[PDB]
Amino acid sequence: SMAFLILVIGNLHIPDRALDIPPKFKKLLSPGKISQTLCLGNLTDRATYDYLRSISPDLKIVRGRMDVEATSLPLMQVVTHGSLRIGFLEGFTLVSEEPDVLLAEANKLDVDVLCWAGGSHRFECFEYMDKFFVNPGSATGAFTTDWVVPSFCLMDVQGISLTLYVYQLRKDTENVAVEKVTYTKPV
Amino acid sequence: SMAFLILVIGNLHIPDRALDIPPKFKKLLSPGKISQTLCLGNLTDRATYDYLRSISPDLKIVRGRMDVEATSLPLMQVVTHGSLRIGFLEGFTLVSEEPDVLLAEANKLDVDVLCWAGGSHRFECFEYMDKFFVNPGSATGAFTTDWVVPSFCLMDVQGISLTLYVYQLRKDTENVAVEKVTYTKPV
Amino acid sequence: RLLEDALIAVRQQTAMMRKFLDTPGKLMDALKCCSTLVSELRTSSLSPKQYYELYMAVFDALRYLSAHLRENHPVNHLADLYELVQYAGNIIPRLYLMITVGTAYMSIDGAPVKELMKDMMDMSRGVQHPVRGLFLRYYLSGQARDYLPTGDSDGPEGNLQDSINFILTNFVEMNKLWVRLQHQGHSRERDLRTQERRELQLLVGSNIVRLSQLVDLPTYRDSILGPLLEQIVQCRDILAQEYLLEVITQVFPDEYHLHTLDQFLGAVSRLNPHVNVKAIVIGMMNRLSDYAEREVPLYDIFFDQVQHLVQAQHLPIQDTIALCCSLANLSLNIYPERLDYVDGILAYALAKVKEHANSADLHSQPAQQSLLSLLQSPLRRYVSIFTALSLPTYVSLFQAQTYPTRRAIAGEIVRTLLKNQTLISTPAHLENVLEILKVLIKEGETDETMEEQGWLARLVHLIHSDDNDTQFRLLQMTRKAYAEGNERIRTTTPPLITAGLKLARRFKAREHYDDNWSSQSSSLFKFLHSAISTLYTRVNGPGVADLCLRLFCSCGQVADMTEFEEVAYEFFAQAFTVYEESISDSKAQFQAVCVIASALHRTRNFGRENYDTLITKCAQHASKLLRKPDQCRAVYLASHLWWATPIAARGETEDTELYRDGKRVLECLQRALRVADSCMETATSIELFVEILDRYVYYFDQRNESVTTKYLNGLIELIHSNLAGNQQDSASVEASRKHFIQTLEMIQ
Amino acid sequence: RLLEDALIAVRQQTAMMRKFLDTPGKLMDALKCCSTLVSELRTSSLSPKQYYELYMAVFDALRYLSAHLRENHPVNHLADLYELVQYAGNIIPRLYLMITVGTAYMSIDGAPVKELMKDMMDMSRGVQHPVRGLFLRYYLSGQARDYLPTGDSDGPEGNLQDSINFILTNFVEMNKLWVRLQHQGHSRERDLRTQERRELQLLVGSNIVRLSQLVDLPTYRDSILGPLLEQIVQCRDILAQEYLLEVITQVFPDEYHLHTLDQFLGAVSRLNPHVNVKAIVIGMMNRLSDYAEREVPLYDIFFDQVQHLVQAQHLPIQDTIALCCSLANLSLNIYPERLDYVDGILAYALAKVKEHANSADLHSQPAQQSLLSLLQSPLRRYVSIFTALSLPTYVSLFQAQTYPTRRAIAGEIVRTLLKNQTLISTPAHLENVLEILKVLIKEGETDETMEEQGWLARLVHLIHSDDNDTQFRLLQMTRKAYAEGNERIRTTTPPLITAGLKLARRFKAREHYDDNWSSQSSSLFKFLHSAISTLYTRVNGPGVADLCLRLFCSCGQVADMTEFEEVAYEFFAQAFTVYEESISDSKAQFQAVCVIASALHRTRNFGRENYDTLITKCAQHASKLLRKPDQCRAVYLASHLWWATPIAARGETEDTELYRDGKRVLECLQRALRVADSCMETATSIELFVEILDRYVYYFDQRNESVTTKYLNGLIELIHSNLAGNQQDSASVEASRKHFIQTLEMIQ
Repeated sequence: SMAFLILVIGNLHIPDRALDIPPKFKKLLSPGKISQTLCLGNLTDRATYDYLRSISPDLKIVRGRMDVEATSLPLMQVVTHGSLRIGFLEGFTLVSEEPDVLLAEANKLDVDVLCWAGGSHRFECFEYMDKFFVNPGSATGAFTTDWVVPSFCLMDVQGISLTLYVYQLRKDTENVAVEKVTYTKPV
Repeated sequence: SMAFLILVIGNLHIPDRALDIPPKFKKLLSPGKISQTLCLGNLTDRATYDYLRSISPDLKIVRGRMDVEATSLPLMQVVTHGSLRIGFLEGFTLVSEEPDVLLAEANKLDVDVLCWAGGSHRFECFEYMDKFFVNPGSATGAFTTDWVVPSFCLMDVQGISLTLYVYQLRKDTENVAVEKVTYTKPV
Repeated sequence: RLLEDALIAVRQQTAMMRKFLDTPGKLMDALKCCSTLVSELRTSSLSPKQYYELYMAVFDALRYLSAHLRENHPVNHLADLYELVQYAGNIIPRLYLMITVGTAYMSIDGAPVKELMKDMMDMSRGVQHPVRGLFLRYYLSGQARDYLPTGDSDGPEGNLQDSINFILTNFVEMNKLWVRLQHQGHSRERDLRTQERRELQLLVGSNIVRLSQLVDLPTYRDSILGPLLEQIVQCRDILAQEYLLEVITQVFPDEYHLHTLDQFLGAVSRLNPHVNVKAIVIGMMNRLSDYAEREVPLYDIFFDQVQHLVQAQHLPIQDTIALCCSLANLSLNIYPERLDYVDGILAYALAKVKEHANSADLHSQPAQQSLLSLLQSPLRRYVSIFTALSLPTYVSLFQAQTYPTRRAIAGEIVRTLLKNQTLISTPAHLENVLEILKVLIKEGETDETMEEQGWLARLVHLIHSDDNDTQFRLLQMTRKAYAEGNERIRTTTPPLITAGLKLARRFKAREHYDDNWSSQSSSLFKFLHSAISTLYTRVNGPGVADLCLRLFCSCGQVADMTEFEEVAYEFFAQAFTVYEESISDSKAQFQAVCVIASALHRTRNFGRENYDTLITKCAQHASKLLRKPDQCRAVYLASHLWWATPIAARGETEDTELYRDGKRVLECLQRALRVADSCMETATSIELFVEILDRYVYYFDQRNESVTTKYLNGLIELIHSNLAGNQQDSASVEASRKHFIQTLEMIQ
Repeated sequence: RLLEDALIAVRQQTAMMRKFLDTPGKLMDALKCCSTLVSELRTSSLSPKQYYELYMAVFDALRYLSAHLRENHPVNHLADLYELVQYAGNIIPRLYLMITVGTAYMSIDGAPVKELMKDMMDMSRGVQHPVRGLFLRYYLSGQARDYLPTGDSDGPEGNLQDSINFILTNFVEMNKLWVRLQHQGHSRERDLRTQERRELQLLVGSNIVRLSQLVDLPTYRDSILGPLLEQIVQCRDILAQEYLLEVITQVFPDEYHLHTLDQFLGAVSRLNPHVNVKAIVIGMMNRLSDYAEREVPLYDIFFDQVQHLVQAQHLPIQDTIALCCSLANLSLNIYPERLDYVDGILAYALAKVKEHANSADLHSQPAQQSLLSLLQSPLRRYVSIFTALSLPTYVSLFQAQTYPTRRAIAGEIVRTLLKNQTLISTPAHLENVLEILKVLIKEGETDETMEEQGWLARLVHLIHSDDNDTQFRLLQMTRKAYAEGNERIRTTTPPLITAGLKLARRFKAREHYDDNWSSQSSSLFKFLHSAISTLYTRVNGPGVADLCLRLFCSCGQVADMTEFEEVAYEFFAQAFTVYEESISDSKAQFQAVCVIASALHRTRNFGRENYDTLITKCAQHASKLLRKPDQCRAVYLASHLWWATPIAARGETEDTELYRDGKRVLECLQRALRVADSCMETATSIELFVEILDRYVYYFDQRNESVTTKYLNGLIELIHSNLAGNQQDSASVEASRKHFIQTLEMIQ
C-alpha cells in the first residue's frame, strides 16, 4: 500500500505562539511524499493557509479558536482507511482530558480512532476501556501551557493496524530522532 | 434675572404612574419664560424630554431608577454659576438621608447644592455643618420616591446666593403659591 | 356679423320709437315703429346671448312704449280691436298690437285682465314654434307682472286659480322652448344651445319669483302645492327637474314647507336618474339644516324617502354615504336627546344599508370619504361622549370601517375621551374599549409610539377613575385585554404594575368593614405575581428585565408595608431568584442590587426570623458581585443589614434608634478594608479609604459600640503617612486632602 | 548581382591560377593572372558586403597562393617588375604585383621584409583610394602575421620595433579609411557607410590581435601610449576607440593595462559627451571586476577620474546612475574590505549625486533600476551585510528614494531580512528597523501582505533573539514604533503579546536573583496594558476584538505562570468586560466562554477573593445565554470546586487532589435539564440524556457519593423507555443506544 501516511502535525499557533517548523522537518514536508496531510486548525495566518495549499495534497480540518473568518470550516472530519471511523481534534471542547469523556463525545460523533493535540501538550498513548488514546504534544514543538518536541507521526493505517514513525528534532545541538510505534485497533 | 429660572420640579412617575400635568403648570411651564431649566430626570418617557428641551435650551437630564434604555447617561453631574457649584445625582448610595453621607458625597463633588430622589417626598430644611439641606421635590409632590411639597422655585443663582422662591400648587383644590424662602451659601 | 346690423337697426328703431312716443296722437305710429322694432329680433338669427341683449334692449324700449301707452290710449279703450285683429291672415303685427292693447287694458281695466290673458294663451296653441311664443309671452308677462289675478283678488275677476293658470301656462311655455333649446339651431351645437338654455332659464325662474310674492301656507297647500308637485313630476326632464326645482326650493319660504315636505320628497324620489339628484336632495337637506341648527317622524319618514330613492334610483354607494353624512348631521341636530332613534336609523339601519353596499376597495374612492365623514358626524356632533359610549354596535361598524379609517376614527374617539377625565367603565363600556384596543394594537421610529404610549398611559390611569370595588374584576378583564401578544405590551406592562400596586393599598383600606381584604388581598398578590412572572416570562427582554425586577420589588415592598409578610417573604424570595436569573451587567448588577437593598430598606414590621435570613442572603449576593472598586462600594452599603440603619432596621425597642449590629458591621468593614488593600489602584483605593474613614467616624458620632479609636488612629495615621509619603500629584489627591480635613473637623 | 558575376569570374580566374601554380614552370602567366585578378580588386563595383565576400573568397584562395609562394618563389629572386611596368599613371596593378613579390620574399627570408614594407608604405602616397589601402594593409597584416618578427628581434630589417611599426602604421591608415569609409562617397550613404565601418572594424583589430604575442609592458606602454592615443584624439570616433579599447582590454596581460589604465584614463578623460564613454567605462570596469573579485587607491584614482569625467561629461539620470551602480560593483570587486571608502562612495559620492541629481520622480528612467541594483549590490554582494548594516551612511541613504522606489527597496530589504535569522543585537538593528518601518507603511485586501505581515512575523520573531533586560526597552521601540494608525495591527499584535509574555519568562529566569523583577514585572504589566489599549484604541475592526480578548486571557495565564499573578486577576475581569463590549455573535461567545472556562480551569493558584469569586462569575457567564445544548455543554464543563476531576489537578489546595464540584453544580445541571425539557425535539433530548449519563457514571466511578446507583439505574431505564416508548426513530437514536450499552459496560 504505502498510500496514507497519517502524520499528526498540529499545534500550529502561527503566528499565535509559533511561526515556523524547524528547517529539516519543514522540508521533510515536501509534496509527493504523502498525498495525505493532517492539519488540525488554528493555523492561523492566511499565509499559513496559502503555504499549506501549496504544500498539502490533503485538506481535512477541525474548527479552531484563533480563527476569525473561516469559521465555516468544520468542527471535525471523519476519515476511513480500510474500515475505520476516525476522529481527530485538539482537545479544547472538553474541560479535561478524561479519555472516557473523550470517547463519549467520540460516540456522539461515531468514530473509533481518537487523536487530538490539546492544552497540556504531551505525547502519551495507551488503551483504557477498550479504546486507544492518541496525543503527541505540540506537533510544532512549541512551548506548552504546562509547567516541546515537534511530534508528527508516520501513522501507517490500513485495515485496523497503525505503525507510527515519529520524527523528533530534540537538541542535545539539535538531533533528528525517529521512534517507531505500532498499534493495531481492536476491531 | 429670569435668565436663571432654576427649578426643581416634575417627577410624576410618567407614563407609568401618572397621566400628565394639568393645564395649570403646563401653561405655567410653557415655552417663553424659562431660559435655564433644571432637570430631575426619571421622566420616564421621551415626549416629556422633548417638551422639557422645549422649555429651555439649558437642562440637565439624568438617568433614574426607572431609567433603563439609555444605559449611558450617568447619574451625577455638577455645574457652577460664579462661586456656586451645583452638584446633583440620584442618591442610590444612600441607605438613609444621613447628613454625614450627604455632606461627604457633596465633598466628593465639592458642592453645596442638594438634588436627588430618595424614597418618600418629604421636605425639611435647616443648617448644620456649613451646608444647607434642600429637597428637590416633585411637580406637585407625587407619591413616595424621594426623601410632599409641590417643588418649584424661581431661583436665580448669584455668587453664593440662590433666590429660592418657595412656590407650591397646594390642594384645598390645587392652587398656585407665591412665597420665598431664600438661602445663600455660607463661605 | 349680421347680428351687429340687427343691433344698429334696433338702435335706430328705438330712436324713432322715442320720437313717436314724445309726440302724443302719433302713438299709433309709435306702435307701428314698435312692431318694426320687435320684427328685428323676431328672427332666430339672433343668438340667445345677443338675442337676449336685443330682447332687454327692446324690453326697456317697450317699457317706455307701455308707459306712454297707459298715458294716452286707455283714456277710454280701443273698441274690441282684440277680435278685429284676431282673424286677419297677417298674424305677427296683429299679435303684437293685441298684446300692447291688452297691456293698456290691464293697466286701465282690472276686471277683464284674465279674459284677455286666457284668450291670448288659447290663440297661442295654434302656433307650434316655441321661440316667438316664449319671447312674446315673456313680454306679455313682464306687462302682466304687476297685476296677476291672484290671492289679492278675493273672488272678483281673478283668484288663486287665475294666477295659477297665468303663471303655469307661462311656465310650461318657458319649459317648452327651454327643452327645445337643447335642440335649437344646429344639431352639433348641443353644448352651445344648452348654454343658451342656461342663460335663458332665469326668465323661466321669474315665474317662480312671482309665485313667491303670493299666499301663505294654507291656500298654497290647497290650490298650488298640488299643481306645484304636479308640474315637478310632469317635466320629466333632467335639466328641467334640476334647475327648476332648485329654484323652487331656494325661493319659497318654510311656512309652506311646514307640512308640504314628505309628499314632495317622494315625488322627487322618482325622477330622472341622469339628474344629480344627490346634490339637489342635499340642498333640500340644507334647507332642513336651516331648520334644525336653530336652537311626526320626519327623521324616520325622511329616511324612508332616502331608502325609496335608493330603490327608485340607482345610487352609487359614495353618493349614498355622503347623503348619510348630511342625514346624520341633521339628525344629531334633531335628536341628541333620546338619540336611540337616531342611532337606530344610522347604525342599525343606515350603517346596515352600508354593509349591504359591499363596497369595493375604498380609500381613494370618495365612498370612503363619505364613509369617514358620516362616521365622525355623530362623533364631532357629540358634546358628551357617553352618547358614543352608549353606542355598542359600532364595534361591528369598526369592522365595517376600513383599515386606515379604523385607525383615524379610533385615535379620534380615544383622545377625545382622553383630553379630560373619563368615567367608570360599565361592563359594556369595558368590552367596548377592549374591542377598540384589540383592534388597535391587537389585532395586528416611535413617531406614533405605535401608537398607544400616552394612550395606554391614560388608559391605565383612568382605570383608577372607575369604581373602587369592581376595579379588581376590571384588572382581570384588562389583563385579559392585556393579551395583546408576546411582543406588544413589552414596556407598557409597568402601567398594569401600577394598577395592581395602587389597588393593593386601596383595597387594604377596607379592613374595618370586610375581612376579605386579607383573603382577596392574597388573591390579588397571586394575580399580580402571575402578571409579573408573565413579564419575566417575557424572558425575550434583552437583559432588560430590571423593570420586572423593580416591579416585583415595588410589589413585595408594599406587601410588607401592607404587612403581608407571608407572600412578602415569598415574593422577595422570588426577587432573589429572578435577580440571580437576571443579575447581568456590572454597572447594572450594581444598581439592581441597590434596588434590592431599598426593597429591604423600606420595611418596618417584617418578622425577624425571615429578616435575618434575608440579611444573610443579601450579604451573600452582595459578595456575589464582581469588580473591585464598585465591589467595596457594595460592601460599605451592605453593612446596613446590621447597623443603626435603615428604616428596615429601625426598632422602637432601640430607643427610637435602629437595629445597630455594629459588630458585624465592623466585620464587613475589615473585609472591605482588606479588599481595598488589593484593588491595585492607588488613588481610587485612597479615596475609598477616605470613605471608610467617613463610615467609621459617623459611627463614632453615631456611637457604634464597636468603633475603636485605635482603628481610628491606625487608619488615619496610615493614610496621613501615605498622602504625605507616596501620593502622586493629581486633583483627586487634593479632594482627598480637603475632605480628610473635613473628616478631621468632624472627629469631635 | 554584380557580386555573383564578379565571384564567378574571379573563381574561374583562381581556377586557371591553380592550373598555373599546381603545375610549376608557369610563373609568368601565374603572376599575370594574379595581377589581373587584383585588377578586379581595384574595381570597387562590389558593395562593401559583396566586396567583403569576394575578398574572403580571394583571401582563402590567396592563402593557397602564399603556399605556392613558400613552395616555389624561395628559389632565386624576382627583379624589379614594379619599376619595369611603371609606365602607366595607375598604381594598384604594379602595386599588387610587387606586393606578391614581397609576400614571396617574406615567405622565404625574414630580412627583406621591412625594406619592401616601407617601400609599399612610401609609394602608397599615390593611392588616394582609402578603401583599397585598408584592404591591402589588412592583407599584408594577415599575411605578415606569420612573418612579423618578435622577441627574436636581432637587428635585420623587421623586428619587434619594426614589426610593431609596420603593424601600427597599417593599423592607423586602415583606421583612416575606417573613418573616411563612414563618409567617403555620397553624403546620404552615411548609413551604409557606418555599416561598412562596423563590418570592417575586426579587419583592423586583427592588428592588435597580432599585437597580442608582442612587446612587454615597458615596450608596450612606450610604443602604444603615444601613437594610437594620438590616432584616437585625431579621429574622435565613438566606435573606433570603443572597439580599440575592447581589443586592448583583451589583448595584453593586464598587468600592462591597469598599471597604464590609470594614466590611460588620465589621457582619455578628453572624451566628447556625444561619444559613448559609458560603454568604454563599463567594459573597463568589467576587466577590473573579473580582475579583482575573481578569487594605487584605484578607489581614489579611478573614482576621481570618473568624477572628472561625469564632471567633464554631462550625464543625465541614466548614464550617471548606470556608471554609479557600475562603480558600486567595481568597488565591491576591488575594495570589498576597504569599506570606509565604499561608504564614502555611498555618502559623499553617491548620496551627493542622488540629491545633486535634481531629477524628478523617475521610474520609466531605468536609472532607478540601476540605483536599486546599486543599493542592493553590497546587499546582494556580502554574505555579511550586517557589517554594512552597522553603517547608517549605508542605510540613511534611504530617504533619498521615492514612494515607488521606497517600497521597492522595502521588498528587497524584507527579502534580505527574511532569508536570514537574527543574532545578538545592540540597539543598532533598532535604528535600522525604525528606518524600515517608517519606510514600511509610514508615511501614509493587502494583496501581498506586502510583505509586512510575513515580514512583521519574522521581524518580531528575530526580535526574540534579543535578551531580556534590553528586550523591554526595545519592546517599547517595537510597540510605539507601531504608532502608524488603525487598520494594520490586527495583522500584528498576537506576536507582540507573545513577545512581551515570554519576555516575562526570560525575565523570570532571574527571580531567584532579583526582587526588582517584581518591579521590572510591573514595567511589563504596564507595557502590556500599553499595547492592550493600544489595540483597544482600535475598536473599528470586525472580529479582531475577540482576539485581544483571548490575548488578554493569554497574558493573564502568563502572569499566573510568572507567579506574580497579582494583576492577571484584573486582566481576567476586564476580559469579561471587553466581552460585554464585544457581544454580537452566538457561536463566537460559545467558543469564547469555552476558552474562558478552559483557562480558568487551568488556574488554581489564586486566593478565594479570586478563586471562588471568579468561579461564580463564570457560572454567571454560562447562565447568561440564549440557546440550550451548547449551554448545558459548557455548564457541566464548569463543575470544579469539590470532587474528583481532573488528573491535571495536581493541587495542594485539596492535597494533590481534584475538585469536580459535585452538588451545587449538579443542581445547576438539573436546572439546565428542566430548561431543556422546554425544547420539544428528539435529537437534542437524545444528546441531553447522553451527557447526563456520561457525567453520572463520571461521578459514580470517580467515587462521588450523592450520585447513587439508584438514580442512575432508574434514569437510564427511564431514558431507554421514553426513548423507545414515545420517541421516533433516527440513526442518532441507535448510535446513542450503542453509546448507552457501552456506558453500561463502563458502569463497573
